Amino acid sequence: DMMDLPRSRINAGMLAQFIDKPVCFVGRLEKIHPTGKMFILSDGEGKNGTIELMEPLDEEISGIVEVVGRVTAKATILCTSYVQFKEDSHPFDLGLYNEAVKIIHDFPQFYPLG
Amino acid sequence: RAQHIVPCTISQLLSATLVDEVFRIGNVEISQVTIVGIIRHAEKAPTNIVYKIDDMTAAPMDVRQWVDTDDTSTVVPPETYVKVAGHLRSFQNKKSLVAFKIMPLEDMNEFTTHILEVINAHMVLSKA
Repeated sequence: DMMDLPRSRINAGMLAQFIDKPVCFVGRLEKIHPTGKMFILSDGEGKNGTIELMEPLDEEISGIVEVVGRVTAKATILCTSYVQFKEDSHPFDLGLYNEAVKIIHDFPQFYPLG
Repeated sequence: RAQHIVPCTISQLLSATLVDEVFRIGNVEISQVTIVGIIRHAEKAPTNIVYKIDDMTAAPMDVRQWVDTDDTSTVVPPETYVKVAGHLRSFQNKKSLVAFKIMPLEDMNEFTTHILEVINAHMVLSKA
């Protein structure tokens, strides 16, 4: 039920500029709160974004995680949904994923922001 | 006059206009497109399968696929990232894709790659 909205793909450094907006944030799982209700991700320039949940995680999470949610007034993300990337063949190059993000925000006219 | 495949975001597909059965972005026409997104839902229809595929750029788009159940040459589960090659369609003002391949991504670096391919492909048309 923000599954029917456009969700900008962002890194940590653009959290402030996207307050209240629906977002999709990709990063590497750094740490999980003992409650399972928040955890930390790092993006491709080693910056952190804090992710929050209304209910505790169902399962172990690790490696690359793609989180969908709304950026909170405090530059946090309220998680609506996430997917763990698999890396069975080749490890995900997060650094280049971050280059790809920068490009989206420099050329919104070619990656129509919805 | 044949045959070009433009990589696209779902929103780019939505922005395309339709005049006399011809879809256009700028002065350039398609037709054939690839997108990359996640399977949110999968219905078994009488004659084919309807996927809802979400790349984050809009609401999910409908994509029809055909399968032979006595073959593996079987529905892709939900939560899967998928590449899609198909033709753009519209019935009663509703955009959707008609798919010729739906290949699950084993290497998510193809997803990153696709974004860049989208961007460069549309930088190119833009200049035309």
